[PDB]
Amino acid sequence: SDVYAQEKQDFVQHFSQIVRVLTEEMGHPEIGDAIARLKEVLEYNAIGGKYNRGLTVVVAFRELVEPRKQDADSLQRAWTVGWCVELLQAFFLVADDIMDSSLTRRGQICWYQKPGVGLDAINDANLLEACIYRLLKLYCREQPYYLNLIELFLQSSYQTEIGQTLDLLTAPQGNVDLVRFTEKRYKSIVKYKTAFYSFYLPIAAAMYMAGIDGEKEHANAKKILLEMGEFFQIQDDYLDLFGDPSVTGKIGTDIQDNKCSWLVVQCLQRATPEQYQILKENYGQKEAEKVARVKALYEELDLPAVFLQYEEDSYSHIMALIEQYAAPLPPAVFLGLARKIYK
Amino acid sequence: SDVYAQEKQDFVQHFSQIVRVLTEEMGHPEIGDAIARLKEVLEYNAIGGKYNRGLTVVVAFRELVEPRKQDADSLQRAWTVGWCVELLQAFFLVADDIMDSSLTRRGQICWYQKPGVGLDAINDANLLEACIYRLLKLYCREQPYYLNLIELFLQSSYQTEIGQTLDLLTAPQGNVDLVRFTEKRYKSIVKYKTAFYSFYLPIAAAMYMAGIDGEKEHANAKKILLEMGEFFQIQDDYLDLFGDPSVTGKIGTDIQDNKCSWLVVQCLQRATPEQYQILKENYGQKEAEKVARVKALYEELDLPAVFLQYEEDSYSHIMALIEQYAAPLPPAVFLGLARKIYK
Ligand SMILES: Cc1ccc(-c2cc3c(N[C@@H](Cc4ccccc4)P(=O)(O)O)ncnc3s2)cc1Cl
Ligand SMILES: Cc1ccc(-c2cc3c(N[C@@H](Cc4ccccc4)P(=O)(O)O)ncnc3s2)cc1Cl
Ligand SMILES: Cc1ccc(-c2cc3c(N[C@@H](Cc4ccccc4)P(=O)(O)O)ncnc3s2)cc1Cl
Ligand SMILES: Cc1ccc(-c2cc3c(N[C@@H](Cc4ccccc4)P(=O)(O)O)ncnc3s2)cc1Cl
Repeated sequence: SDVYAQEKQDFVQHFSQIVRVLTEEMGHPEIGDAIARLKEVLEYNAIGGKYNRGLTVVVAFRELVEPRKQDADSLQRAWTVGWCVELLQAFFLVADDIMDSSLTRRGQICWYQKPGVGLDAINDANLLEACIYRLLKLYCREQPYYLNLIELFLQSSYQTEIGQTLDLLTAPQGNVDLVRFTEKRYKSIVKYKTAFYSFYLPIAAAMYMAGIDGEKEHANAKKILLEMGEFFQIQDDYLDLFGDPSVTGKIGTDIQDNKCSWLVVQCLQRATPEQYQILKENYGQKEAEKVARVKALYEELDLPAVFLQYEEDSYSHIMALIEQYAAPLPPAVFLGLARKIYK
Repeated sequence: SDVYAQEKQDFVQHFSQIVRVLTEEMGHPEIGDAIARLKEVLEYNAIGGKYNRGLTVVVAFRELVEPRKQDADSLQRAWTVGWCVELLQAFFLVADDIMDSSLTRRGQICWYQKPGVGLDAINDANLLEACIYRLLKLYCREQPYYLNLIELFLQSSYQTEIGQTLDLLTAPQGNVDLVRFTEKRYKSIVKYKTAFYSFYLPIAAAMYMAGIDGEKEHANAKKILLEMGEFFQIQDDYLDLFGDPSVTGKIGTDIQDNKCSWLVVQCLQRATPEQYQILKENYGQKEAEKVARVKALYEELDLPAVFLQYEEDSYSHIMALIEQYAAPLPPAVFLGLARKIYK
């Protein structure tokens, strides 16, 4: 019994309540059609993932709040904030999929590729962001942690946008970018692109909902959860190329799109001058033959083997960090995450 | 002496302070390059308009706050919130210009058309939105009206996104859309697309900064300022086609892009069955010959003459509304706006 698997059904049943509430703007019929589009956008975009971000809010809330203080209303609010993290994710996916020229995401066609959508998806993305603060207001405005949450969601959006900015600056389309594919850069991107919103946001949200706002207590959780995010994104980079797309649900574009991948960084640290030139001639181009040559060089440098060795050392390191920095929180908050992202 | 013309210089000099403060993330050098991109985005996007939104915050603040309560610090905060409205505008412009396939805006090439930008502009737009809440925090977090402002900016973003959603649903590319070009629809779009953020937001912001949070006092200002926004957008639609682009600064795309324009609505209300078919065969297509045929039909129905007659009746109506609903606020708050948007 994973604490996630158990709390999942109740979380998904709540979604209908989220949608019913964000569409009922019933005293405003003039915008009826727009609420219909909003409903379509949520059903397509916020559904069909494993929900691990939002569930993490709901799990962590159960582990942190004295069970006497778990009234039906307090639960609603945890389900909602969890959903708020999912909406945040759906905002970044919809928009990132346009920017990266993605085909597919979680097994179906990307929202912007659906006929009759295209660049209108920009506006659709923006609405998904809007919906967060509409829910925080409708469910948490009388709560003492309300402002803390609003500030947490916006700070998380700013840091992800900063991370996306680095990702894009490091990966100019059409140009040879290998010079700027460094470890220092790589760590910076993933810290800001992924780690803050995927790991810190959901735990931090639950922490606040439990009246734990201590600056040192948020610093210490952050110190664990950012390293968890670093490993997670390194695995996302690994699976972008070597994953099984009946599992990953998406096609890898990192080579064609010219991304500062963990893989390309590792490959640069190991290449002969000769191998550098294979990579230089083949990386960052839409041609299937050139993406194949890169995968072949990665496999010749046994990077999948280097990834397996990093997944080992990372697990040990992360565990040593939960020793150092979990207290006073139940270690189970952290361990439940580690269980979910190391197979 | 327009109260706007006078307060302008001081407002623009402040911009350098906005940029210095949002880039000084000086204890975070790893994201240096991203702050550089942020700086470029602000200089290109938030500069070269007439600033009327943001100035309206600063004017209204002077008219509403007892001059004893106008300390140097209280001014900084008014300049900042004003700038916050400008950043909001710059967010919607950058993104709307991608969606509408705009060439130019305020006399220069659209940000997304600049070589090496393209769809990365989506992320750039998102950062401009982020910057608002970064400034509200840095300048207003200790103020009693802080939450009121955060809620005001987000509500304004949601209503604009709803309005954009209606605009897009009413204007499907490739299809004949004349059926859905009604007055009821037209008014709904502009209320939500333009009026809330262009008129209500800046006055409402100043009102809050002056401790005026009364529900009836915000209802009454809103009642005036939304009708001002309706007229403003009807004039924006008129100038989209009949404007002087050394004045308007932008090329009109409303015909090619298939927009529920005031012009197309008025034209539909007046056409012979025959003229309907000219419009039906020529509206919503990229071909210069078909956009020319539409302008010719508009000119044959003396719509520019109908626009002049509406600009008359609107001015009278708006003035009768400031009679009814300005109190207890100085009428000058409202009149200063009317002066700025009727020539
Ligand atoms: C979460 C997690 C998931 C998978 C692993 C794996 C480790 C490993 C392995 N490790 C050897 C070392 C190794 C061998 C080949 C390639 C990389 C490392 P060992 O340390 O001698 O057991 N050899 C073959 N397959 C595997 S899978 C470790 C962890 Cl901590
Ligand atoms: C904060 C957070 C963010 C994302 C996740 C995800 C985990 C996961 C997954 N994990 C599987 C395990 C796993 C499979 C392959 C590689 C790594 C872990 P599970 O054990 O079925 O949950 N399999 C597919 N997609 C995802 S997304 C988990 C968390 Cl706690
Ligand atoms: C803010 C503002 C800006 C311009 C106008 C104009 C009105 C008008 C006009 N009005 C005539 C009526 C009219 C004539 C032709 C076309 C439309 C209306 P009138 O009422 O007899 O003076 N005839 C020619 N030119 C103009 S410009 C009115 C307003 Cl209150
Ligand atoms: C809330 C708000 C939003 C936008 C505006 C704008 C006004 C304006 C303008 N007005 C000129 C007058 C004018 C010119 C043509 C048509 C209408 C008014 P001005 O008198 O020089 O300020 N000329 C070009 N662009 C703009 S944008 C003003 C406000 Cl008080």
